[PDB]
Amino acid sequence: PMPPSEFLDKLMGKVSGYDARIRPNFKGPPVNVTCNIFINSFGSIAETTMDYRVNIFLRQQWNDPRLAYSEYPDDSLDLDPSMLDSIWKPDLFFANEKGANFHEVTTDNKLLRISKNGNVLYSIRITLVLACPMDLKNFPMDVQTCIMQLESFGYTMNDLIFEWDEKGAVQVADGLTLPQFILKEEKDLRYCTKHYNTGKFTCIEARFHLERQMGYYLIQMYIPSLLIVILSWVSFWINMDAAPARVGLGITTVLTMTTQSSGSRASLPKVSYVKAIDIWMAVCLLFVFSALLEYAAVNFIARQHEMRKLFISRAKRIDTVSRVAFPLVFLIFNIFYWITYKII
Amino acid sequence: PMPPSEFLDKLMGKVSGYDARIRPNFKGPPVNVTCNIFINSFGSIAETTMDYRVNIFLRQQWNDPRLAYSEYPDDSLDLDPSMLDSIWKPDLFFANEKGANFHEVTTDNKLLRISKNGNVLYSIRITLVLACPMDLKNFPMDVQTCIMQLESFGYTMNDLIFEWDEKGAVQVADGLTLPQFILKEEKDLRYCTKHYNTGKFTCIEARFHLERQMGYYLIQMYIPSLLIVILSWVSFWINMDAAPARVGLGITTVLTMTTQSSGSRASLPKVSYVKAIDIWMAVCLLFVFSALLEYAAVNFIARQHEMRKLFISRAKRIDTVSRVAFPLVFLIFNIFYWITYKII
Amino acid sequence: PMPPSEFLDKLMGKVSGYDARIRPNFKGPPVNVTCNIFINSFGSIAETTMDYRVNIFLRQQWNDPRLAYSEYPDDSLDLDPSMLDSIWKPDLFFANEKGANFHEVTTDNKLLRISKNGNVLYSIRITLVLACPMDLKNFPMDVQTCIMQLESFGYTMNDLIFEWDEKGAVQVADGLTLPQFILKEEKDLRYCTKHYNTGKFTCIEARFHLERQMGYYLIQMYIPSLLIVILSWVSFWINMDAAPARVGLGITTVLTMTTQSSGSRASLPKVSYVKAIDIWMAVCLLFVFSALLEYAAVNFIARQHEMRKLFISRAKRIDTVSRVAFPLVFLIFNIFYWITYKII
Amino acid sequence: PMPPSEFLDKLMGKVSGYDARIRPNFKGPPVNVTCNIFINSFGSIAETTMDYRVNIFLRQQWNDPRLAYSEYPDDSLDLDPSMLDSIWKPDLFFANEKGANFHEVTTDNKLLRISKNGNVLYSIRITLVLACPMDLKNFPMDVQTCIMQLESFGYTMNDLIFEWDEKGAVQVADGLTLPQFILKEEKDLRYCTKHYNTGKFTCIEARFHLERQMGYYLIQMYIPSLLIVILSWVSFWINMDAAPARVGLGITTVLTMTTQSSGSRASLPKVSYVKAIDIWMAVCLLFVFSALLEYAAVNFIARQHEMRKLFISRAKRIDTVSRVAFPLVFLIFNIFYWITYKII
Amino acid sequence: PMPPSEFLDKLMGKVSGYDARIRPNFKGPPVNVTCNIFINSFGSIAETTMDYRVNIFLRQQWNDPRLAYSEYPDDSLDLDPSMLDSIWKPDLFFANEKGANFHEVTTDNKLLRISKNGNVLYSIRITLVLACPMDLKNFPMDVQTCIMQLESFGYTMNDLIFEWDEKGAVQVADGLTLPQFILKEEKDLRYCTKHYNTGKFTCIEARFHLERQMGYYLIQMYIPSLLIVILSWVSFWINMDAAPARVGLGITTVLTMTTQSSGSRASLPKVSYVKAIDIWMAVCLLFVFSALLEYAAVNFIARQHEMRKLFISRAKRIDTVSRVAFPLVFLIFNIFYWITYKII
Ligand SMILES: *[C@@H]1O[C@H](CO)[C@@H](O[C@@H]2O[C@H](CO)[C@@H](O)[C@H](O)[C@H]2NC(C)=O)[C@H](O)[C@H]1NC(C)=O
Ligand SMILES: *[C@@H]1O[C@H](CO)[C@@H](O[C@@H]2O[C@H](CO)[C@@H](O)[C@H](O)[C@H]2NC(C)=O)[C@H](O)[C@H]1NC(C)=O
Ligand SMILES: *[C@@H]1O[C@H](CO)[C@@H](O[C@@H]2O[C@H](CO)[C@@H](O)[C@H](O)[C@H]2NC(C)=O)[C@H](O)[C@H]1NC(C)=O
Ligand SMILES: *[C@@H]1O[C@H](CO)[C@@H](O[C@@H]2O[C@H](CO)[C@@H](O)[C@H](O)[C@H]2NC(C)=O)[C@H](O)[C@H]1NC(C)=O
Ligand SMILES: *[C@@H]1O[C@H](CO)[C@@H](O[C@@H]2O[C@H](CO)[C@@H](O)[C@H](O)[C@H]2NC(C)=O)[C@H](O)[C@H]1NC(C)=O
Repeated sequence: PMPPSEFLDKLMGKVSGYDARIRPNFKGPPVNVTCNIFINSFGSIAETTMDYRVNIFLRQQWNDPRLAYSEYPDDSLDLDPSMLDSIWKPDLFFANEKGANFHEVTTDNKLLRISKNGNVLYSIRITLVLACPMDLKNFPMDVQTCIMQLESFGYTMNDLIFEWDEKGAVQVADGLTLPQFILKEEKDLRYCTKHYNTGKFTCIEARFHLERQMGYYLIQMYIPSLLIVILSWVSFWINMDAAPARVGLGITTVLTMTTQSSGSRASLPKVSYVKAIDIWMAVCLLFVFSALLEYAAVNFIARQHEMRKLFISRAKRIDTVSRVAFPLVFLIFNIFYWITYKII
Repeated sequence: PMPPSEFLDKLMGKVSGYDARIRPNFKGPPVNVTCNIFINSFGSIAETTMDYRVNIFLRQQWNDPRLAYSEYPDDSLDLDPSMLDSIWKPDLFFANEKGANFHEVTTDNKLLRISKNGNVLYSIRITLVLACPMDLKNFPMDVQTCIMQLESFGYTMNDLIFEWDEKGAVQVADGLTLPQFILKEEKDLRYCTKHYNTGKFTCIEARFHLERQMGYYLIQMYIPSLLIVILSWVSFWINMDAAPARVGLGITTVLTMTTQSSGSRASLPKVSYVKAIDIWMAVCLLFVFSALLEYAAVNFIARQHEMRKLFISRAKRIDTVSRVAFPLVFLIFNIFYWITYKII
Repeated sequence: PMPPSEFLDKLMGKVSGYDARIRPNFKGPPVNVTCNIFINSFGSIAETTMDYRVNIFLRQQWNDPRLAYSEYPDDSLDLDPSMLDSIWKPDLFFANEKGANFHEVTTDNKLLRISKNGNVLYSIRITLVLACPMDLKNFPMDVQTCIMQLESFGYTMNDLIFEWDEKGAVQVADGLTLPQFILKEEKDLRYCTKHYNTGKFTCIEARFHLERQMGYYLIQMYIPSLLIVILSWVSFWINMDAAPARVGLGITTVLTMTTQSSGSRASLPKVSYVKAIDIWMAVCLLFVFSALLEYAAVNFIARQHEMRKLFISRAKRIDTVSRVAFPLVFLIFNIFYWITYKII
Repeated sequence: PMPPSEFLDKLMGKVSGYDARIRPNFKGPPVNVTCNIFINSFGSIAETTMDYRVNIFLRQQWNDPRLAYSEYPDDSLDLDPSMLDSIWKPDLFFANEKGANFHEVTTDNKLLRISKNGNVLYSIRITLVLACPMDLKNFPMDVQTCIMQLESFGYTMNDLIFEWDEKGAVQVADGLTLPQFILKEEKDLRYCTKHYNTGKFTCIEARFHLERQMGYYLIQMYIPSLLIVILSWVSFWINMDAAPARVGLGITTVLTMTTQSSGSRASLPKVSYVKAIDIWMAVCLLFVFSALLEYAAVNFIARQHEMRKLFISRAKRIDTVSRVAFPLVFLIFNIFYWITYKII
Repeated sequence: PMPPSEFLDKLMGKVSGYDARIRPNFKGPPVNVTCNIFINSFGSIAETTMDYRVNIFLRQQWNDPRLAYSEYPDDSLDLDPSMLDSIWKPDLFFANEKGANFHEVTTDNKLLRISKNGNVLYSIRITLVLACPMDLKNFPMDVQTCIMQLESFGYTMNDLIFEWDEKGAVQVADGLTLPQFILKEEKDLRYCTKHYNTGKFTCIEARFHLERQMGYYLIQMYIPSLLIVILSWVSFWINMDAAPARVGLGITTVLTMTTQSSGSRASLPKVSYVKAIDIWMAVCLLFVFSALLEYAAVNFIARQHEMRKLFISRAKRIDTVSRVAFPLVFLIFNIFYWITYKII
């Protein structure tokens, strides 16, 4: 028999009246395209830009009854990617593209095969830089949901309908891990049907849940800010007459916490609302700012001028309380802080 | 009947004399193109570069009387995006492009449909990086107006006229929020008709008002600069004989305010005029620079050599005034500062 | 009559012998192309990279006597930008391109029209990233001259000659302002004719003068460096017996000036020669380095061991002179500094 | 005889029935493509992005029995790179591309030659930016394995099989050195055969082992952090009555180690787990944080109020122990640290 | 006579049997291509990336005896750049490309002319980003040699041979200066013939010597590090009883030298070996680290407890020696340092 590249020329030629500009089942029911993706790579989730780069295999399946054959004996005909400009393909796009491209190295990374009953599989490799909004109300303790949605650009709902297939609509590669996040196994698959002044267009989307990793932000921000608070607590065990010792400790710790807070938001969007790392670096700034205000009460009362042995005993009393009080208030703040951002 | 891709070949072929290089109503009245956009994405408003990236759907509508049909029974004919190089389309462009591109993934994201009376809708997806000048005279308290304008490149006013449509000339997507800005709902739609030595060309434009968000700049700059001013005020409650205590406080606060002011303009254009954050960081620098000049008056008068008990009582007098004076002057500055940048 | 797109096919076809590979007036006098540009955008003048991005309209006018018509009644024929590959156009390029591109969004932004006597106007929109050398001998006080030059790549001087037109050879858009510079209205238009081993080629160029803005560099560098010098002057009003007060002031100011000088050259090319901001940050470093060397003369003479009451009166004498001397030397330096970089 | 470009037209023409859309040995055994690469350049191994750029020559060899010739006398026919779109080539791609491109300057950098028995060599130049996961559990002491894998996109295992050749499957250029790494000479060549819902596809891969260089991280991080620990040890040789001397040393060293640790992770991914440089900068932070806690035990016991001469002799005892103890504990930590990250 | 674009069609047509896929002198001696470049721009020499961007005119000359003409009277025929796909051109490429592109603005910047004896000149404009390894053993005092090499991709040595022409093989533009380097006038022109498993291929290369500029690195690094060493020398002129004065000077200078050394390698590759700026910043760190170890010997001996007047006179002796010793050791280090990196 004649080879499949020549048999498939007679199935697309001027004979038999095939036209690549006309959808299947024309002037009839709409075209039911069923889709699933395969995430090869994932990551580079920039939070200033609020986008993320992904690398997928987009598989599409529809039924073209004009491509049904019975003369050729075998069961599938792979169409060459040079000849893909000659059959009908759906005009899928991404409603949050922000730039995308094809992979064309050593061959156009495209694939198409046609069954005997006209079922057409069409798999392509796409790199996307998808946009997603970042809710950062509790920034190291959040679950970021970044989505991707697949619309039709030119065919309306009465012509072309997208669906996810019921057999694994999103697969993920095996060794796909992320440096800052983890990807939860449940993926929300729902509809996102759009309405414009043109018509109404089909849309399907898939949610991805990205829980962060606590372990990085503990090392850089939570633990060193917790040591500077303890570094202000050793002022109370220093003699009151050593005036540049207790002041010189209180000067430096209250201005390194300003440095630790200025570097806390170096790689973030400039959001207006206050986030959970900002309510840590402000309360921890409040303890080291009050550790120098304690000595301003010591140095004012102990300099009052028996009137001498009274106020020195009173300024001794404010130091015996503050050695017990300030680690007790910082301890009950950590109880109210970490429980609040674990219950949420 | 014959399918619409073959009917529309007879409407564009050598028969009937259609030519894609000739405007409609040729040697007659000009072509009235009516336009509206649909902002999908918005943002990445860089202020050093003074540009902003947007992602729109550009819809254009005109009337080509050579495309009026009556034989084919239905009411609209979608032209395939491979065959868009064969009818007349307006040569719209953006007068402040700074780079732009099309979206061509899985299909050229283009759309065209023709009514029975020759009305041609033409919608395309464009990514723009539009230039806009930044007026930063009151930088955290400003309303930035960045525009976009749509000109004709080759047809003059007596051939082609752009208009906004009266039914929603700029729509914005539903969940379109910005991290640093808010987009006001009123959009100024006016004309921008250009005059060159070639001819005069049509132009329409749309203003977008971007009020900022106060909440970010309070956390990073206004509040920590306000604490260092209070950190210089606790010098007055420290004994005068503790010379490295009052000097060592005044040294450090006056040089961290130089650090807080150098980081205040890290992500800005290098504008010449003074802005509202620069008149904050200079007056707040003036208080901490005068808090060390106060002790230079203390340490000079208290070292004069009853002549002993006189000048110590005089140097005590300058400290009792300055504990009341300096928070009173900083309080009446905040009244004159925030009212001035709220009335404007 | 037949429409202009069909009339102009007969003027470019195989009939009448038109050939797009042959210059006008062939085997005769050279082709006189007259040019002018129109600067839409200007800026992003990077000084590390030593380049600047511009966005122009390049208009070219020449006379092709093979395009003279008299049958068609009207006076200009706009050629469609799809058909621009069929007439002769000059091979202009930029001798300092460093990358450039066309604008092709919604139409190739090109324009061509032909008069009855064969005059051909040809306007295109180009984005350029032009290279220019930066003379930075007096860096905030300089006038940077960055040019652009327009050569012929394949035709020599005996075939093709470029000229500027005498009627406004460089226009600038109305609202074109720069954040760091101002553009002077006089533009030097001169010839730049090149000689190679191939032949000699035509060239025209245009100089642009970019005077800077003083106001930015005063706020970030000149004023805060001037306050740290005054911050070292308050050491002389502090008692000599307060040894960590006068030393602790002199330590910190001499090492923040090293920080202010290291940040003074953060966004600059690594030029070898010394510039006017470097001779400011070195003399201002010399005052704060001598303010601690003054106390090293105080603390050595006042510790000599009537021999006691003599050297204390001598160390008092070196402080009464230096309270008058050091602001007097810094005042006469500012006279010699700002006059030198105003006369130049 | 006729020249080889005309002889090879008769071997690819409509005569003899050659078709570039049909694999060799069709309806028979699969195609055995044998491959080897040649690494020209290597490097720019970004660790935040977790990728690396490489520049290779990809050679492929297969046997097409339809290209066997015997009339033409010579032994190889170089096909011109303009005519490479007319014979069958394998659809190899890289499963971890992350962007790639061809080299097309002065000629498409492609090469193909055909032997008399139909052996087809096909060498091309490709630039790849390959993705690889970074295991950073022991960050300056690790061996990073970054791979590259070569799959088939459209042909399954029963049609096309990739193999490495047994004669030097990966060559490396002679002067190919790396700034941060060394490339080990043994390269693991194994199979990576993929299974999808489409079919099963061939895959071969090559592992590259990149041992780092110790010498950079010693200079920037290990040695200066080791000097600040010694800088805290000289507190014990300073008198106890010099209260701003021993405190003022302990303040500054414990907050420069926070600076040295914040800069230790400036160019890294934000991994959660703790790495070997993080357990250095935390133990070295523990010594300088305990060097100030030692004086808090000195300044509390020496201020107790023979009761005077007792506790001063006891506070002398805690200083004689700590001059021997703290360099002894830091010495036995370096034994347990460097042996642990040398045995692994 | 017929015009040259039509005469040259008969010299490339199906008549006369010209074929653009066959080299000149086929089945004969190899093709002797002679080459020379013309450097327009040079620079952006990134040292982290270890590459440099250049902009050249690549001229190639060979002899095609099939292009010899005698009927047409004139002496050169310029081929239009649209018709360059129809004659034979060498497949030159760059063995260290790392990305390159053509210049195609307003015309493809290409040029070809044919003499009567068949000599073909072919000049094109190319932008290259060429890779070169950086030897940084003596980093501010080095001569960097970065090369560029021009190979053949498809023709072996028995088919095509590259040569430099003997008349100025590398010209440089007149005003071509560099911000960080100077380009020496002698350029080493040698052969680089490659051997692969395919065949042996021709190669020619050109070395460029880039001596740096000393003047930048003196201002930022050598001079401010030399002032901090002098800033530690003024400790010896301060009284021994002023304990926070001599310690507080020694604390700050030894930790700003760590800052000056951390910023010394901010824009460098992470090389393992020690370089000449690293042996400066380590010896200068050794002087300021020993200036605080000197007072640790003072404060231990002067606190020993005639036994009182003995050790104070001994601690006075260690200060009289160190005022002479430490500037004498730093002076003889500068003799051994600058002579060593001037003799090399
Ligand atoms: C595409 O999918 C939908 C859902 O299966 C089909 O639409 C329905 O099909 C059934 C039976 O054919 C009808 O009873 C319904 O009236 C149809 N409409 C709705 C809204 O449910 C449709 O037939 C499918 N089209 C093709 C070509 O397969
Ligand atoms: C395009 O729009 C303008 C405005 O509607 C039209 O120009 C005017 O049309 C009316 C009636 O046709 C005339 O009375 C005016 O003299 C026209 N000119 C001006 C300046 O107002 C124009 O007719 C429209 N052209 C088309 C093809 O619709
Ligand atoms: C192009 O411009 C130049 C200058 O106008 C012309 O060259 C001169 O033309 C005049 C009169 O035609 C002659 O007297 C001169 O001898 C010409 N040469 C020089 C060097 O001055 C030239 O004619 C113009 N060519 C065209 C086609 O317009
Ligand atoms: C491609 O490679 C494989 C391995 O050499 C070949 O497959 C085997 O070939 C031998 C002999 O031809 C048979 O005994 C085996 O049954 C084959 N299959 C397996 C799984 O081992 C194959 O013949 C080669 N094909 C070509 C065209 O060379
Ligand atoms: C290309 O260049 C080389 C060197 O000039 C030529 O090769 C030699 O040419 C001379 C005389 O023609 C012979 O004596 C030698 O035997 C040749 N080979 C060698 C290795 O020296 C060659 O002829 C030139 N080819 C062309 C077409 O000009």
